[PDB]
Amino acid sequence: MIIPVRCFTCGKIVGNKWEAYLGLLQAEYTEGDALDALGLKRYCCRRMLLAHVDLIEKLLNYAPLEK
Amino acid sequence: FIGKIPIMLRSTYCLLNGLTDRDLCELNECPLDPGGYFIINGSEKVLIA
Amino acid sequence: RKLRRQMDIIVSEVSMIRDIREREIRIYTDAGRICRPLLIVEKQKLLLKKRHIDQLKEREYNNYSWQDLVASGVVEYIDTLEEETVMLAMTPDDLQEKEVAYCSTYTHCEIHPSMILGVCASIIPFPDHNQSPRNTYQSAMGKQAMGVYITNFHVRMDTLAHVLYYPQKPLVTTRSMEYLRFRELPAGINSIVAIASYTGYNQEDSVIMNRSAVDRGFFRSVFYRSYKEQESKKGFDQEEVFEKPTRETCQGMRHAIYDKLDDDGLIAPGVRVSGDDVIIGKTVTLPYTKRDCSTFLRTSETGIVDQVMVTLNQEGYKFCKIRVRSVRIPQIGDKFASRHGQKGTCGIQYRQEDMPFTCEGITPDIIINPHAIPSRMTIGHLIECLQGKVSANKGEIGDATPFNDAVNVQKISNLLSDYGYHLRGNEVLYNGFTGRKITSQIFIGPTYYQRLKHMVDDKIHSRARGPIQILNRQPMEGRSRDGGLRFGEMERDCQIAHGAAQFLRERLFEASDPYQVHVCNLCGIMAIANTRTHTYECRGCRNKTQISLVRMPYACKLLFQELMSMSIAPRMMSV
Amino acid sequence: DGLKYSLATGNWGDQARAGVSQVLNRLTFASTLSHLRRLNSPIGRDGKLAKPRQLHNTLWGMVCPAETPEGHAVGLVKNLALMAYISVGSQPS
Amino acid sequence: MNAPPAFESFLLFEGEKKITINKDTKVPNACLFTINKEDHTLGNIIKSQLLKDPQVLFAGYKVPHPLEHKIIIRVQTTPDYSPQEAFTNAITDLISELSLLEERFRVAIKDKQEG
Amino acid sequence: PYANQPTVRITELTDENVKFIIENTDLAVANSIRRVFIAEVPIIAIDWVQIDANSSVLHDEFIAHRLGLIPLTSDDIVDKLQYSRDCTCEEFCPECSVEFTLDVRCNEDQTRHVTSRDLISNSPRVIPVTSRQDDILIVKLRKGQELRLRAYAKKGFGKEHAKWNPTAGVAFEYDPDNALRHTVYPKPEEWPKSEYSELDEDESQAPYDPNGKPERFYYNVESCGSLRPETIVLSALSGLKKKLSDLQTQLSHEIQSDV
Amino acid sequence: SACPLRTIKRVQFGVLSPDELKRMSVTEGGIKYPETTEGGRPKLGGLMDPRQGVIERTGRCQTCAGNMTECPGHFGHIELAKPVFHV
Amino acid sequence: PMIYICGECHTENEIKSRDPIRCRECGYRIMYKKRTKRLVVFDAR
Amino acid sequence: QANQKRITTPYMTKYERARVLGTRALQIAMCAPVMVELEGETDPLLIAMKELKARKIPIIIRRYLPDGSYEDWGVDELIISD
Amino acid sequence: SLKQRLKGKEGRVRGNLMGKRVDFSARTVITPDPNLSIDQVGVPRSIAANMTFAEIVTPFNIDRLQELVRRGNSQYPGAKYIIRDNGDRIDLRFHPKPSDLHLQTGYKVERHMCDGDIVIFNRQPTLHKMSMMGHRVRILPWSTFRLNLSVTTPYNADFDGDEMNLHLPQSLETRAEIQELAMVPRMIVTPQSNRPVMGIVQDTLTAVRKFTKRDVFLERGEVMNLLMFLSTWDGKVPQPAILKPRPLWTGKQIFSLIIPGHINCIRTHSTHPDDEDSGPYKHISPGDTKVVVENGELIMGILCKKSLGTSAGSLVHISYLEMGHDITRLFYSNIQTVINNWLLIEGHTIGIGDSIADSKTYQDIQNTIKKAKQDVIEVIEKAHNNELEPTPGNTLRQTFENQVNRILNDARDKTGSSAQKSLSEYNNFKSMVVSGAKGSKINISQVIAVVGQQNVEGKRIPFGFKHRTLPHFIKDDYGPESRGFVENSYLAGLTPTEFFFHAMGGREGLIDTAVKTAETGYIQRRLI
Amino acid sequence: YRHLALLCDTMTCRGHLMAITRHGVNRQDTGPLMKCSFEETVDVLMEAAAHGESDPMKGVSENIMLGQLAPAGTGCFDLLLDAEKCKY
RNA sequence: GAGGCAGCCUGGUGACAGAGCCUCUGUCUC
Ligand SMILES: [Mg+2]
Ligand SMILES: [Zn+2]
Ligand SMILES: [Zn+2]
Ligand SMILES: [Zn+2]
Ligand SMILES: [Zn+2]
Repeated sequence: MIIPVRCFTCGKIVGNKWEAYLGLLQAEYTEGDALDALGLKRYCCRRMLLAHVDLIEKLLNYAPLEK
Repeated sequence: FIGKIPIMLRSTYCLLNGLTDRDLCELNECPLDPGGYFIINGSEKVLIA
Repeated sequence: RKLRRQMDIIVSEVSMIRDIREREIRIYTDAGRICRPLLIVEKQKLLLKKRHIDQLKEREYNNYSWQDLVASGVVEYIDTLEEETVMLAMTPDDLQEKEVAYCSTYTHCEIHPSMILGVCASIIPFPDHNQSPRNTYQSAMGKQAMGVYITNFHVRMDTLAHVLYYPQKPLVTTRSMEYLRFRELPAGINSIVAIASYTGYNQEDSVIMNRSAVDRGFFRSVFYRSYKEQESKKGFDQEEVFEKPTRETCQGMRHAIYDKLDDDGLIAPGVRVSGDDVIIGKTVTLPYTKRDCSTFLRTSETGIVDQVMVTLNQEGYKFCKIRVRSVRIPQIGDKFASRHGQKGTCGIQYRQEDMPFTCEGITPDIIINPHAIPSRMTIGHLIECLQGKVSANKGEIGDATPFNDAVNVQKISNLLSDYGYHLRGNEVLYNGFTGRKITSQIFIGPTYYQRLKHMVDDKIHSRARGPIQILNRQPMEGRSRDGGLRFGEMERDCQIAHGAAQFLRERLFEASDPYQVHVCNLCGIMAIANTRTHTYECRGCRNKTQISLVRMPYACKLLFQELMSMSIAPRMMSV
Repeated sequence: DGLKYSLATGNWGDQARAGVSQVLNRLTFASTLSHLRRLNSPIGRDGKLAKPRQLHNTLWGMVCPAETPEGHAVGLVKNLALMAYISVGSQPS
Repeated sequence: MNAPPAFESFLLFEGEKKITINKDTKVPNACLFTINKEDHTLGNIIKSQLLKDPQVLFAGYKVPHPLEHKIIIRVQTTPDYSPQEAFTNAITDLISELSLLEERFRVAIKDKQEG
Repeated sequence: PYANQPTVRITELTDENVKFIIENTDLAVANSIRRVFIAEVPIIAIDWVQIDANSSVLHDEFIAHRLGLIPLTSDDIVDKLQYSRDCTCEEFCPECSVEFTLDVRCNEDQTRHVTSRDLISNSPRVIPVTSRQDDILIVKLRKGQELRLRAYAKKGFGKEHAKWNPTAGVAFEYDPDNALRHTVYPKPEEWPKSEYSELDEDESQAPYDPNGKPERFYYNVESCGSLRPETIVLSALSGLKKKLSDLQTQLSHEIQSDV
Repeated sequence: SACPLRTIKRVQFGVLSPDELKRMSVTEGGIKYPETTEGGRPKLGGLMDPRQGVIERTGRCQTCAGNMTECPGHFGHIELAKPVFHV
Repeated sequence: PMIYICGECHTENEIKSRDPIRCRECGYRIMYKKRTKRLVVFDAR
Repeated sequence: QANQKRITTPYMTKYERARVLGTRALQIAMCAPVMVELEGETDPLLIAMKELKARKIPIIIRRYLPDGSYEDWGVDELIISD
Repeated sequence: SLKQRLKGKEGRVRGNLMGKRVDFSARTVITPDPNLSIDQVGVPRSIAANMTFAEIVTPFNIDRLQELVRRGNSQYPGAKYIIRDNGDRIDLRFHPKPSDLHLQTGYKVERHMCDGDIVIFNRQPTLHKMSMMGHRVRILPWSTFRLNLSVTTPYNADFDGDEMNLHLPQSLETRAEIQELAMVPRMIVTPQSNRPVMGIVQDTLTAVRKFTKRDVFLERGEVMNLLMFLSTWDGKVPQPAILKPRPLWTGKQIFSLIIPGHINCIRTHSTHPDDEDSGPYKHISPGDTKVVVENGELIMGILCKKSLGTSAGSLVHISYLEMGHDITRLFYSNIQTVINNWLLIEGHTIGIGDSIADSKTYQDIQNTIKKAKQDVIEVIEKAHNNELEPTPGNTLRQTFENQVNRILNDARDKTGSSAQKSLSEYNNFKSMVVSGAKGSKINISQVIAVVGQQNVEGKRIPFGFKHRTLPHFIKDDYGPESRGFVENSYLAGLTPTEFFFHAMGGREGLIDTAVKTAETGYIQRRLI
Repeated sequence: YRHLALLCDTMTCRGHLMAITRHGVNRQDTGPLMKCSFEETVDVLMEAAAHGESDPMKGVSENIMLGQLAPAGTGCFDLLLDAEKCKY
């Protein structure tokens, strides 16, 4: 659904890097440079953003029960 | 009137046919759900070839 | 052939077969033939030219599509017995001029050889590097992996659904996984897997998991249980109603809790429910003044009511569904899989302190035994951990499509070297308990794992004089009924060979269906016995004075009465 | 009710061959996609003849070689190759 | 359902002794220490510190099972030196090392902040 | 027969990490030190949640799970809070908990990101690390969706739950050129040299030292933010000293009963 | 119970004599009615005869204090108007 | 009475014992049970 | 048969050992007298094994021959393998 | 009908008399625990609280049973019922008044299953009497059953989600049978073949082989770690094999403390060469490939499956014969707990490094295949020229097919032995093939060298198309590529045709598994 | 070999090829209760009824069905209280 | 689309769905 707060392996916060990561990709960075610019050095953290799927962008198409 | 035929979802006779992704989300349908099955008494049913 | 390629008179789905030795030409317009598209080859050249790819690139806004490729006469549908008559190149490499000529008269070309695989076999990386039984085991295990199953899962009141908190797309992906929409709806997580013999809890096919990853939500999921219920009017003067029951009106009232119900006789969502809590109060009028039909939350669960919805069914009676959710934090005994038939239960969980760590401080998420690899020869599992370590460092998702001559384990090793890792993926680990280096350098990499539908708290069961069947008076059947386990024929066969005759009469009698009958001494048929009058009789003999008591299984008394109903006289003689 | 009953039960006749019309599997999206592409041979599961269960050469490119169930169903229940198309028929006129 | 509460890894229940001392009858001047609610963190440093004492003939630790949180430490010493004294000494030596290491880290901090 | 006398160098120091070297200590002590960095340094993290409304696409314990993982600034008051086991009050009080609040409704026509910036606290000492560096996304709300909840943070350590582990990583290394042969390379020429390697390009290992033991331990303690990275290390040394002096007291009481 | 406990040392098979069926049966006039119930309660000589066993989960039977569990059930008979082959 | 929310127009309407379920203002036939008001406490774990 | 011309072996079989201990344990639980000086034991099945190894269990084993005859052997008369 | 109630399976006799559902039984998934004795089982604390044993009240135990009554069913240590002399049972689940907590001699208290209760433990299909053995209960956290890994060998169990049935005996008289007849230690040796049914296996066996090399030297602190796990140890540290310049013990020297009593045994290690017993060094074995145990002490030789496996006359067989069950229980338990704790120092792994060979070896493999394929072309040229003549009693086609099968069986085994000779002594496939813990020399050949010929019903892949194997080949092509010779390793990866032919061969194994699993109880029933 | 032998003995001790088929068993001298547990449960008992056959209750399946100690292993002997040795 | 037995029977457990007024079907697990 939504980006994990922590990297599962080591406890590094990545829940504040997802919107920045997409912004860096909008700036035509590679995923490599974008992960570097965010300070994701360990591959255990790089796999958190590189492999996340933001399905919450699909759950928010459906209108809520209460308007 | 002679009877009812159960209709295969997203077939050309379905109400979901030809809708775009924006429309299906209004119906609370999934745009990625493939259809190709029937609903009988609320159960989804597949005709295995 | 010309007319079918032009689509003029002959629909492209018509198949046409000359059988040159038989001097038969056959044509089939019949339905239900299976066929597949193949590229046409003429004079040792593909008819597909570079211009077709350019037009197909513009498909985002240009009208050109697959239809125009078929209509151009560039691809052909060919069926299972026109294939008897074609020569297929496997790739346009086969068309090249070669020093030794195998065939010079190809007629068609395979599009991509990997399109022989199906759905669940195309989520497998490097399947050309696996023993084929293991590709089959995944194609069955893939269907059991949790993920997100459909996007509109919040409105659906499906009786069972499992949705994973944090599914990821694989770091290592077959190109066909695009068309499966596995990126959009993934069913697994990339996990740091150490192939190491650690404390031994990953022996056989068990697996060790990082407890600190599990605390951070690794493979955490929620389980949705949906209960339907239906009101009715029956005949002229019986009704069911949803209502709050009460012990001054309803016969069947339990000592359990009804105060979670509202005045409509339903719970409301957000309430915390446990086994034997009433989730719907339902009553039926009794000719006490009502019987109780209330539904109970299915035992051994604990959860919270996620949704309650109320409607009219096909007949216009009040009709209701309740959905309950509970979260399933993975335990030992939960079953996991690797996309390569490496199924296995979690054997123990070690906190981040105790897991073996690299110089960088990386612990693994999962440790699997190396003994799972040599006999099974899942070499595709090893190459994924290598390609995934290159991909997580390069910041890429790695092309694991089968039959891809452009990729090699040597080439992946070279690329891994450039990031400052040993080219074969080994890494020096340190023991978490003592800090000493481990003498072997463990193979570590990121590998896509799956959590399967099978969980121990679904399966844990015990029996101790629970409910009893009506006819046999033996224990009920199955976990859902609090049923007893079947001590079968082969079990008694062993207890005979063990000579455990007293256990065998315990387990197979006094711990199942103990009973007593009185029996006439003069004929072996059951006597009437008024235990509280102290009087006994054999109608049949007028014996009133010499009658035995006989312990026997209830299913054995039942047999003898069921034999007597066929007029057989199984006379039990005590003497 | 005649069309509805066999779709509701799977019994393909007037109350027959069972096991048409399974419930659509909704465990995971790959399950659903596989279920809608499954094929079944009606041969009885109790016989021990292997020949109908073997992977024939003509399944190449038509039916998935890797995917088949465990147990007594082995090799009879099958699944389509991703580009396999089943004809729908025309009149020969 | 059967999950052990996580605080039960380090909180004693009412009437658990933190330590228990039993003489090992197999061999002389040997003793067995049972440490409740501790793990490899506290076992391995006390073993290592005991192994430095030249009057300690045997020191070792195990956790009997990973799912229940206790250590057993076995200590054997020369005669005229009890394993109770060897164990109490090893603790005071570790307290001295850790306070001395702490003071030197505080200094190195200031030297790195203010320079 | 007595204590080692260890020495320290600090080679890097930031808000994010420390690199330091300890020399002349046991591998056993060097390891138990990195163990305490992970799991027995206490911090404050959210442990109790009551949700008063939730209309988002995440269920109530999905949001409460994420609240637990948000790193709270702990540096100053963790030493002053009791553990909730110790305080004599019924339920909570300011002696043992920090009260949090979060009310958000999406009335605007476009997706409101709910974040750690929206968590609001009874005191200034305790704010989310990203406010003390973009904020951690709690949930995304659609128009008309809502989330309001009350929470409490409590003192604990990473043995209880990984939310109380203060470190984003702990490097640990010794003998960076393999002089002790505590690992054995089947082809030593194929291994990248450590950061701390002291070899030329062509020599692949230090020659064997039969006399040696582990003597020089290289650390890199990275904080998640709840503690400054050097105050993690000082809390570990003070805590591990406290653990041993708890033993020594209870051991002395038992000797005064064996005897 | 008053009776002596015994093991079963032999089983003798055979056929029930039709006179022994008459002697054994508690349905002293045979079954006569297809119906189960009189005025809702069970019909004697019908297919729920209260001498033929305990009917209800807390009831009794007319022939012995049957306690539902303790009563083995008792045999009845239908007198066939004409002999018929046993298949 | 209870208050249920229409599945089609998201409005509340009050509804009551033996009253058929239909939605005023749009005629739709599926209702949702609102959400509870008593407190439930979560560990943030 | 008398205590003479016994043809069965003097060893107590594992099956006899199993049932003798099971029976005597049940007797001790039913507050039978104990034929040995117990030493802090309280489990009747451990007391039974102590009485067996002492040869003190007051039981006679009746061994049926397939001709229908039988031999009586006191438990003290039988050799124990274990 | 009445007959249909009786007809057979699920009918009264077979379905409810020759086998039936039973009270006091439990089922759950099994998981490993190397910290258990072979005679122990780890039981979920919920299961132990749900299942009770009726214990008779006596002056020896009434003081204890009063407490378990006074705790009652909400505690785990407690009881579910009291049974009076009348058989009237007080249910303790719902708080009874003090009149109903009274206890007197001859009452039965349904106390909960405790540590040290005896249970039968079973896995279906129950193919032999070793598939039901007595275990002693240890209560553990979590919901799975735990069994020691040696005990997985009798049951044919593995931890990929298998489930097992616990049966709790309900009287002292049948408690004693299981103890005296059926306990795991009494089951170590099977009458089927007088072999032992339990061996050492998996990690412990690969570590046993590695631990017992001459190279394995242990320092004082490591030895004092391993000796902490010996339950049998006497407390005397042995004098080290090397005293100067540094005290070092050897793996053999600590294993000699695991071996019980004064066992005398001789074996060979799996790599022992043929010459070594005939030339010089009949003793003082160069490779340490000859095992000799004397007086309970391992003097020389590498231990492996030939020595601690389930075969006859193994070191663990002779332990049972010379020492009995009570001591051989401890032998299995000690081998695992010390040598699994040593593997915390060695570790073990397999990776991509172990499945790769030198560029020398790959050229030897490729040149072998290139000749073999050209030889098959020569045999075809003979057949097509009508120069081939039949073998006696055989068809010409049978002659041709045997000759082609000859050439390609040579190639598979020539490349396979080339690959195995190419393996460095560090290789981790070799470390399992040589210990015998898993895998085999053909697996190494397939992973490293050549997967080989794929067979359908014992023949080269059939012409399922008209005179050809697939649409890709021309007709009448009998060559190795055409008919299913997979000339690539799993590391090299299969070509598309090879991948399909390898699925055709793999399917036959899946069919035969289903057929043979469809029969497991059939013959055994008729025989019994 | 002592298991291979015991099968070959049992298959031949009655003087003919005792095939272990339904009628190959149902020509044994075994009682009606044991025969009904194999292959033809009711038909076996019809012929037992029509011919007035008897079962001596001396097989294992026989005593199992009636819930009595089987004539096997721990059951194949009997125990008597040594009321004289109870003196000591 | 296969046996075998005198129309029926095709090896042990297991867990869930669907259909019907407990019985039947299908899928799945070792
Ligand atoms: Mg298994
Ligand atoms: Zn990380
Ligand atoms: Zn009579
Ligand atoms: Zn009666
Ligand atoms: Zn509405």
